[PDB]
Amino acid sequence: QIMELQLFHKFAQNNPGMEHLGGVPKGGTFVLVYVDGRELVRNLLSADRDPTYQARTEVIKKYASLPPGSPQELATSRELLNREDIVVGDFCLPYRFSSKTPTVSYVLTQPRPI
Amino acid sequence: QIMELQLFHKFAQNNPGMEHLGGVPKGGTFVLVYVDGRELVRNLLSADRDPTYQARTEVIKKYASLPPGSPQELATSRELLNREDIVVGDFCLPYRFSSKTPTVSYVLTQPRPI
Repeated sequence: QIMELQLFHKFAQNNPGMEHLGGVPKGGTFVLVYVDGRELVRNLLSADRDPTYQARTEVIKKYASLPPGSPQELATSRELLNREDIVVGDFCLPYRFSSKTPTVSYVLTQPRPI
Repeated sequence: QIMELQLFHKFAQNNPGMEHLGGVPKGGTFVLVYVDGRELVRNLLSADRDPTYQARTEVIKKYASLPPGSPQELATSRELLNREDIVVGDFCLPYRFSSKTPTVSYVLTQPRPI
């Protein structure tokens, strides 16, 4: 059960109601969604190697400043040669998980026709 | 003797005259020069990993085309994960540093009386 429930995007079939609002409510859960493959990642990252695409940060930084961060995080984030996976999206869901008090399923049968 | 004579760049002490022209004269000798190590290679290849460096290929391809190559060769060259040595320099010499064959020196038989 664990191999399939908590790993596939066919996890919504057990927990329907996922939506994209760009964040998380106070007390909800935040779901990241990714893919795999080296050739696929190399194809998806193609736009971030263009000189005309990269020039954008210098156009922005004339007027507005960006949040700072530790140098090691920024150093790790710039090595694009050996990468196996990439984040594609995120979804919102408005409730936390119990995580205790084990579950016992209760089964009912449907009535017989006449 | 060849453990020392034919390995170190102090091979010039027996064959002086090495020079860098970026090529080889017709009938000369082409000498490659390399350096060993894991840490050296990881440090030296640091520029070929950054995308601002990698953009040069795409931008220059607007106007001129590069020589052809088979896809697997370029796929293998791109890995750079486990490499122990790297070529650093090149030199020329004006003669053959021959090997791999004996000589023949065709001659004729002598006039013995009959």
